[PDB]
Amino acid sequence: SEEIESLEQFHMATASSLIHKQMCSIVYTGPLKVQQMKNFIDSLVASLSAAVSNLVKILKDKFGVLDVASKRWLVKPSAKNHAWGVVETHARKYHVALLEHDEFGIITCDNWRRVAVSSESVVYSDMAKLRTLRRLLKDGEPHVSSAKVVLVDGVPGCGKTKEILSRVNFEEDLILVPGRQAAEMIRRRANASGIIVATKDNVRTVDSFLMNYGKGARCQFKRLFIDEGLMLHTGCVNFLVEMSLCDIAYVYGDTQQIPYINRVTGFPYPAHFAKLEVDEVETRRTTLRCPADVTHFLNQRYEGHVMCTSSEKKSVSQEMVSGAASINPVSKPLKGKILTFTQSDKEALLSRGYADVHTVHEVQGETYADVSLVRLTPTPVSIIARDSPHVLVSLSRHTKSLKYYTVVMDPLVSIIRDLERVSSYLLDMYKVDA
Amino acid sequence: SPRVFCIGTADTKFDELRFLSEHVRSSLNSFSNKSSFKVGVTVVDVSTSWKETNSCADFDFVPSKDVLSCHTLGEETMGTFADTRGLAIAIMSKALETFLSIANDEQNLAGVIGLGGSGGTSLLSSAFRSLPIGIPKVIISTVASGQTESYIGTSDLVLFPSVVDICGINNVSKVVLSNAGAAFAGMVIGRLESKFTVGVTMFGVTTPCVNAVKERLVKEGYETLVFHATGVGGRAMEDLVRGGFIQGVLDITTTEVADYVVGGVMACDSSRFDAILEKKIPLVLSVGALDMVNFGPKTTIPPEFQQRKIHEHNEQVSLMRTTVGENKKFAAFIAEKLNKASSSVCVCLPEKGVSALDAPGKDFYDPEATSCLTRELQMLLENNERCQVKVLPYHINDAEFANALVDSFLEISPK
Ligand SMILES: Nc1ncnc2c1ncn2[C@@H]1O[C@H](COP(=O)(O)OP(=O)(O)OP(O)(O)=S)[C@@H](O)[C@H]1O
Ligand SMILES: Nc1ncnc2c1ncn2[C@@H]1O[C@H](COP(=O)(O)OP(=O)(O)OP(O)(O)=S)[C@@H](O)[C@H]1O
Ligand SMILES: [Mg+2]
Ligand SMILES: [Mg+2]
Repeated sequence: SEEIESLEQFHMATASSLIHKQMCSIVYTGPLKVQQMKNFIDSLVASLSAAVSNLVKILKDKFGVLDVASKRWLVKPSAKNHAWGVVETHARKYHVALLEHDEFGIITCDNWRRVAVSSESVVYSDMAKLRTLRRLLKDGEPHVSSAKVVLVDGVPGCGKTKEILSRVNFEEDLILVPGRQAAEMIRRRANASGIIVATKDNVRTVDSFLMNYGKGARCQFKRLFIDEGLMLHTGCVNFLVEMSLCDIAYVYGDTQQIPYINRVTGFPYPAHFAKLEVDEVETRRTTLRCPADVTHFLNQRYEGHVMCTSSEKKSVSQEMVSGAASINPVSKPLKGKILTFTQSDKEALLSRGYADVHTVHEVQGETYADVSLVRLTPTPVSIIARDSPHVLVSLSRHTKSLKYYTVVMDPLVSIIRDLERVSSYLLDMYKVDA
Repeated sequence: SPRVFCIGTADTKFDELRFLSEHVRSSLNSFSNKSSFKVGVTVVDVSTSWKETNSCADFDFVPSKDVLSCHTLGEETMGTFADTRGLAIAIMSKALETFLSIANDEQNLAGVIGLGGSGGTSLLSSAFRSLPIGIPKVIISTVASGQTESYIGTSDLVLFPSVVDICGINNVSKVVLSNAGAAFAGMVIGRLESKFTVGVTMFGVTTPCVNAVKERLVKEGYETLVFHATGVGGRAMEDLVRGGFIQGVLDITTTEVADYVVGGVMACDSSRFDAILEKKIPLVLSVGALDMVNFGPKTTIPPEFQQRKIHEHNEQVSLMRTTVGENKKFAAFIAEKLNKASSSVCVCLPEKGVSALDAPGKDFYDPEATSCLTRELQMLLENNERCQVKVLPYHINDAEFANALVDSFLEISPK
C-alpha cells in the first residue's frame, strides 16, 4: 500500500550504497544508553549489508535467482513473494529493489536482466526498522527517555506474564513482546473473561511496533510493559521505552529464556552493551508453577536460589522406545499436552493420528497440568542440549507431570534421570508458603 | 565427653564407611590403653540420592535427612551449577558444615573423618576445613593425588590417597582404610591426652626488607610467620588471624592487590585486610612489590597485556610492570578497607622504590608510579583518624626502612 512509498529511500538504491565491509572498528560515544541504541541501529545496518552482499555474491557467481526476460527461475527459491531483492541490470549494475507481485510472479522492468532473492529478503523488516529508527535521530544521535525503567529479573513460572496481565491498564498502557505467538497468547489470556480488552493496539510484537511506528493506531502510552525484554538488544529496549512515550516501563526478563544472541557475523556486541541499564532491578525467584524437582534444575541455571510454592516433589520420568513406529495413538496413548522439539516430529505425530500437537517453541509461556514430550528423530537435534533454552522451556510447562518419550539417548534423558535420583528431603528445602 | 564423627555417602559406600568407623572405634580404644575419657563414635550419612540408610551396625547414626533438616539454604549455594548432582552435593556440604558447627558448640567435637571420590571429597573437604586448625580432619580420597587446593585450602585437612577407586572392601582398601583410621584415632587420642606472633607478607623482590624486619622482630622478642604473597599467602595469614594465632601484622608486600585489580594469577580476593581490621590487631601496611602483576609464561599473558612492560623471571612465570593509572586503583582498594578501621593502623611508604626491580638502575624502576601511589594513599586516608601515613626517604629494601617499619609497629603495639 502506502508502505512501499515510506521505504523509497531503499528502492533502487545501489547495492553498494548499503554494503559496509567493516563494522568492527566502530567506536561509539556518549551515554551508555545512547551507545546501545547506536549499536542497535548498526546491528540492523550490518544485518542488511550482509543480506544485500550475499544476494550480489550469488549474482556474481532459498537463494533464488530469476531470469527477467523469460520470467522463469534460473534457481527457484524456497520462499515466495519476497518483499525485496537485488536487481542486476543489463549494464550489470546492482540495485536493491522493493518487489511487487502479480499472477505471473515478480513485476519487472525492461532494463532488469536478473533478480536475486533469499530468506533474508522475504521481508523488509530491517529496512522498515532502519527507516523508523533513523527518523528519530538528529545527526545519528538518538533521544533517551526520561521515564523510569524497572527491570524484573525472573524465572519460569514466577509470574512474569501474570503480573503484566494483572497490573496493566488496557485503556492507557502498552504491552510489547517478541514474537507473534507470545503476543497472541497474551491477548487470549487477557480476553479470556469474555470481553476484548487486549487488541492489536495495546498488545503488539516488537517488530510490528518498530516497523509500523507512526502508521497510526496510537503512540502515547502511560506505562509500557515488555514481556521477556532480555530476548532483545539493549538498544532496542531503550528505543521502545522512548517511542512508547511512557512515563514508566516495566521490563520483565528472564536470563535463560533464549537471551538475545548477536547472530550477525563478526558484529561487535561487547559485554557492557549486553547489560540493560535500568533505574531499579527487582527479582523474582519463587516459581508458582513448577514442581520441586524442576525447581532443583532451575536452581542450577539461575543466579540466586529458586524456590517453589508447589507441593509436587517429583514429576518427571522418561521412556526409551525401541521402535519409533510403536509410538502411535493406539499402541500408546500420550497423556495431556503432546509436545515435540522439531516440526518434523510434530508433523509425524499428527499424521499418526495424535491430536493437538505443538513444538516446545510454539508453547513458550504456556502452562499445562500434564505433558507428554516426544523425540522421534534418532538423528542429531541441536536444540536438545543440557544448556538449551528449549530444554529449559520443555521442562517448565507442567504443574503435575512430564514424561519424555525418546528414540535415542540425549542430554534430556540424563537430566530427567538425575532429577529422579535426588533426595526428596533435599527437594523439600525449596518449598515456600506463598 | 569427646566424640568423633565418621562421615560418608552411605548410599554408595556403606560397607567402606562401616569398615572405617569400625576400625576407628577399635583403634581409639586400643591407643588410649592409658585410658581415661572414652571417645564416642557417631556415623553420619551424607547421601544425596533418595536411597535411605537407617543404621550403621551398632553405631550412633545420623541419617541423610537429619543433616539436611538442620540447615537452611544460604548464599554459598545460590550460584549456578553444572548438573543436578553437583548442586545436591553443594547443599549437603553446607548442611554438613552447619551440622558440624552445632556439634562443635554444644558437644565436644574431637575430630572428623570421612571418605569419598571426587564428589564425596568435595562434599567433605568444604565442611571439614571450616573447623578450627588443630581439630583432626581426615579424608580417604580417590583424588588426594592431583590438584588438592580446592579441598585443603589453608587448612590442616589431610587427604589419604585411596590408591584404588573406593569400591568395596578388598585386600587393598582394607589396608588403606585401616591405616587412615588408625592415623585419625592416633591424632584424636594424642590431642585428648594432652609469645606475641607477628605475620609478615613476602616476595622474592622484598626479601631483603622481610629478613631485616624478621631479624629485628626476633630480637625484640616476637615470633614471626612469613607468608609468600602468591594470593594464598595473604589469605593463609588472615585465616590464622581470625584463628587467634596472629596478634599483629606487618603487611610489607601487598602485591596481591595488584593481581586482584589487573587480573593476575596470584591475586587476593575482595575480602583482603578485612580479617585484620575486624580483629582490631595492630597493623603496619606498606606497598611492597605493588609494581608487578603476576602471569607467566609469556604466551599465557592475556592479549591486551602483551603490549605492556614484561619481565621474564623464568620459564613458568613472567612479571608485568604496573602503570601509573593502575597504582591509583591499588590505593583506592587499600584505602577503602583502611577507612573502615576501628583500631590503630600505620602505612609506611618507601619513596625510592617498592621492589628490587623498582630501584634506581633496575628493570621495573618508575619513580612516577611510586610517587603517584604515595600521593593517592595520603589523600584517601587524610581524614582517617585511626590511620597514620608515613612517607620515608628510603627504598623498601633499605635496612633503615625495615627498622622504620618495626618502630611504627612498636608505637601502635607497645611493649
Ligand atoms: N489457566 C490457568 N489456570 C490456573 N493457573 C494458571 C493458568 N495459567 C497459568 N497459571 C499459573 O500462573 C503462574 C505463572 O504463569 P506465568 O506468569 O504465565 O508464567 P511466567 O512467569 O510468565 O513464566 P513463563 O513465561 O511460562 S517461562 C503459574 O503458577 C501457572 O501455573
Ligand atoms: N542425580 C543425583 N542427584 C542427587 N544425588 C546424587 C545423584 N547422583 C548421585 N548422587 C549422590 O552423590 C553422592 C556421591 O556419589 P558418588 O558415586 O559416591 O561420587 P564419588 O564416588 O564420591 O566421587 P566420583 O565423582 O564418583 S569420582 C552419593 O550420595 C550419590 O548417591
Ligand atoms: Mg510468561
Ligand atoms: Mg542458583
